[PDB]
Amino acid sequence: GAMNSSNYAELFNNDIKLFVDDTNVYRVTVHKTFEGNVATKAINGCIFTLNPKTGHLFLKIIHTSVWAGQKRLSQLAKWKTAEEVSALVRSLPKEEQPKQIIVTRKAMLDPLEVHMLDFPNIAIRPTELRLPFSAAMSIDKLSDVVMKATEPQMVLFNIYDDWLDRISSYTAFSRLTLLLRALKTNEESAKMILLSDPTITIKSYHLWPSFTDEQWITIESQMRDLILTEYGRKYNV
Amino acid sequence: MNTVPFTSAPIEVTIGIDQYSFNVKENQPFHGIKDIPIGHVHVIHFQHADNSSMRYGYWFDCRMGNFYIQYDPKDGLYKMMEERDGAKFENIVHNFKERQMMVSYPKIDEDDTWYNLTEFVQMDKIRKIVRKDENQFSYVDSSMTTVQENELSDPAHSLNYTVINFKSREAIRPGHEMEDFLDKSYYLNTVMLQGIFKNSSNYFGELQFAFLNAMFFGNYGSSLQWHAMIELICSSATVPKHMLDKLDEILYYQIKTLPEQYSDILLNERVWNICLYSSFQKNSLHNTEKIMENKYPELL
Repeated sequence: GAMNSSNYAELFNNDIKLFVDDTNVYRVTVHKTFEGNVATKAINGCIFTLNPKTGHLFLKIIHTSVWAGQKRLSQLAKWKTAEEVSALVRSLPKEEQPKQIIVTRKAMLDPLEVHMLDFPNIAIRPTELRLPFSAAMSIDKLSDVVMKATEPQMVLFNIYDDWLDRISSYTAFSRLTLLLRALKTNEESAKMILLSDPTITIKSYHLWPSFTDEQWITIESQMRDLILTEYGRKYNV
Repeated sequence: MNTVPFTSAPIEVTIGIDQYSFNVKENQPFHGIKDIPIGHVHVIHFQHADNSSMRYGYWFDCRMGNFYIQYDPKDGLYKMMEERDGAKFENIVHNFKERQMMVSYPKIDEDDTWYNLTEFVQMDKIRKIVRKDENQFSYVDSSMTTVQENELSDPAHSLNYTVINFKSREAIRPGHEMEDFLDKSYYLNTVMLQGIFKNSSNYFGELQFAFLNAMFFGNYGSSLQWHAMIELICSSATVPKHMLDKLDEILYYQIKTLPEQYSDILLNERVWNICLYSSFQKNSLHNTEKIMENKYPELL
């Protein structure tokens, strides 16, 4: 069934599972043509496939050349996502294949179901959570590797850096979703908060700064305040 | 013209023959149906006045034998049987007519309804869906489940319709995942028509039989099967022109014949809205679309 607030701790048990977010798979700019009509230009995108227990991220970069000569690209994007997710599962040893795949958007169920027909014991699930994984391209290192790619490419990351040496999966995922929620609501402020202190650097093999435990507390409070402020502004509350 | 005599009518029951039906009172002297048109399948069905649940009945073809009805007080229902003694059977039929205790199959001569609902239904195919090979007629009732339903418990009593499943390996070629799921032509034409049904007439026959079982017995898995086979054609970009035109006639008479008050359970909103308005074949069901709008504009 669907994933929600009730069955949220299931994400951190020992059944292997992946989230798939397709929001950044087909990305365009919209512009005016010489004759004043509107046209789109595609830029590189990515599939965001994440194991929330371990932090392992399988960033499949989607090169604009995929779209060349194709129609109904937003529909195609769903099938290409499902094609690539299926190929990733096939590539993994049996004992690493997930028991569930949770798609962040319901329009992905049928394409993935059809591509996973060879895996009848892998359950494809929607979710009722409003996960902020579209803000993945607000993480500077991920956006950079997507935009520089010249061919289809899978890049692997741990999205939790080394946090799990000191905190549980549950807490790690809560930090990740808070950070991404803030980046989504006000990218400029979110990023200011993270980088203001130039003495706190990002390791070459990490995505986020090397905050101490106490600095993470101050950061997390600052991101909560950002999110609440933007809400009152959005709704006049 | 043929006759299906009844030994007696011990219990109050509504008797249908094809689309016609009669009320018969407990121990009323009712003794059969005569003038039944040779050349088509037929169905004689029952609903006891005391249990408006379990509609049940028998598919038969009079060319295949002499058949009659007899109430069983142990099993509590009217049973179809075969009389092998030809002479003994004409003897019973002639005496009952002489006494005029039989209703005449009430066909209006202008009416092709029954022909149109049964054009492709052949008794031989029925008996493969309802396997019970010691009888030449087939029993069906309100509660019988299909083979596909069972998979998701007693198989002797199953409706062995052809299983259609849009999210199966059968339906989807590896490497044509998106193509085949959006355009079911390969499933319709290669897998089902050429592969399993051999030709469109056997396909249409199962479709019509599924519809009739849903209409006459409220058989829910039959309704599912009828809608599935409709959706499979409508969801295919490449359909023989002869099938599309025959399909529009088939569905027209099915929609025309349905009881108005049952449109809520027997008609699946998504399937029809998709077939008539979204599908590849939206523009190919002009009569079916016209009757649907003028009769059930709500469902749409």
